Amino acid sequence: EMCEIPEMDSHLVEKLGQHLLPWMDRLSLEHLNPSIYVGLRLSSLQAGTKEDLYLHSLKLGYQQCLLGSAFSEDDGDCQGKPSMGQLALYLLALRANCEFVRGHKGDRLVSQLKWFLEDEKRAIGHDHKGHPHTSYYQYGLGILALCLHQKRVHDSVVDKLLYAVEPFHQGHHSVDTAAMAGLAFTCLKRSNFNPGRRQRITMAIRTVREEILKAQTPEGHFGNVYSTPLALQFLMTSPMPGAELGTACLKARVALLASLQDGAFQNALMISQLLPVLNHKTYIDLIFPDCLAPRVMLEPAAETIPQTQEIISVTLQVLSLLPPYRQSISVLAGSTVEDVLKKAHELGGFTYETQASLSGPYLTSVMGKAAGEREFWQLLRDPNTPLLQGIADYRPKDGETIELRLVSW
Ligand code: B12
Repeated sequence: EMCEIPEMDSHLVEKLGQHLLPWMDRLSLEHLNPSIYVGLRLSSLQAGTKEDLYLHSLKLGYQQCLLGSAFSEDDGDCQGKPSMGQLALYLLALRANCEFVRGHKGDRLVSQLKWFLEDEKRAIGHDHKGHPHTSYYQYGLGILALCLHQKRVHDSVVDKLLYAVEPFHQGHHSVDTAAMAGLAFTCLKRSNFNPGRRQRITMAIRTVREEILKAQTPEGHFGNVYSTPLALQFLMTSPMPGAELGTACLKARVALLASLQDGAFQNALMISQLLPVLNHKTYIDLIFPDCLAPRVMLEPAAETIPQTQEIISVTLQVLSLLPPYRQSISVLAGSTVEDVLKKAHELGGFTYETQASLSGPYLTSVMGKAAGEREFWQLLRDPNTPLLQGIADYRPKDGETIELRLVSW
């Protein structure tokens, strides 16, 4: 149809699936990723028996931790617990296996996620002035999740998502939050969930595609390379032709195909967001999913690029702190930013804290300064160009400088 990408080189898709393959074995609570599972099921690729065991661990961990305690066993956080944002994605994972939340534990989880959105609605406080504690992205994903499990939220919850769509938004992220918000609305619209806002919701969806389609860079991308998959995902639901989508969507293909054969898609989460798209599938396909639709097996990557020894110098610097820190760390070539961070800690006076996430290690504290409220520890490559990847996916080159900067958004 109108916003459609033709199929790609069968082995390029297979290449991406092979990146996911080593994750199907890290069933650790701090490595289980519902987005990966959803990724596979909606792709043209299929792991194998590993899948079912992965889903089982998801069901185990996510329920064992989010439900199962009365007066608490006198501990701080004895699992860490999945975030409510993470719970939302787990719900899509269930859908990926053609399942609805079953039993009391189902009722409990649904109830929990409805509460999260309710707190995030208080956090905003009416239709002006105030941010969610998480982000409008998880807010949109919360609404979408429950909508896929045939659970409705009150109009006052949808209201806040409706409002964020109009203005707001600066810097690449906008395009993802728009796409997510956009998808949520599609869902609601396709089942008439908030009738009192039916006409209102349709307008918003129309608002979203303008915002997104407007943000198409001359390369062909939507916002950036990593905002493109989720953008396309949303745009593959909009049924209004003319011409607009046709060429713009087909342009994105070129921009994507280029980046793809460049190795831009290293991150497991990002592969799992593109794979459905690559298979003409969206998260909206999780309303009526096809569990019998066949997918080709994935052989183990088996061979692993051995690379080559070449010791390189990378300058790590932290301004935005007490005495500014800067030290030329020496690592093996192909090392990740996290390796540079790691060597610095053991080398001298440097520390850092991370958190796990569906996206990988998230940098939270540097040199003993934990990021506050609407601030975060930005990653940058000198001069002043923010990184498109995290500490665990960016592999700096010789003589490069990395800045860890505490900005506020
Ligand atoms: C929310 C968000 C943020 C927020 C998070 C704070 C908040 N609001 O609570 C802010 C604005 C701070 C942010 C910053 C960054 N982000 Co961000 N972010 C997102 C967004 C919109 C949604 C993620 C989300 O909420 N997921 C839902 C829940 C279920 O997932 P989760 O794993 O539990 O969510 C946590 C992590 O995703 C983490 N997080 C957010 N961004 C990133 C990026 C990386 C690399 C990692 C490891 C973690 C991480 O924030 C969430 C917890 O609050 C996505 C869009 C997308 N398409 O995924 C981009 C996205 C994940 N971010 C991205 C990037 C590049 C970054 C930064 C590295 C930017 C930078 N140059 O410094 C930083 C991370 C800083 C760090 N210390 O590592 C990319 C990752 C691309 C890739 N190939 O890995 C994405 C896809 C956006 C994009 N299109 O470029 N981000």
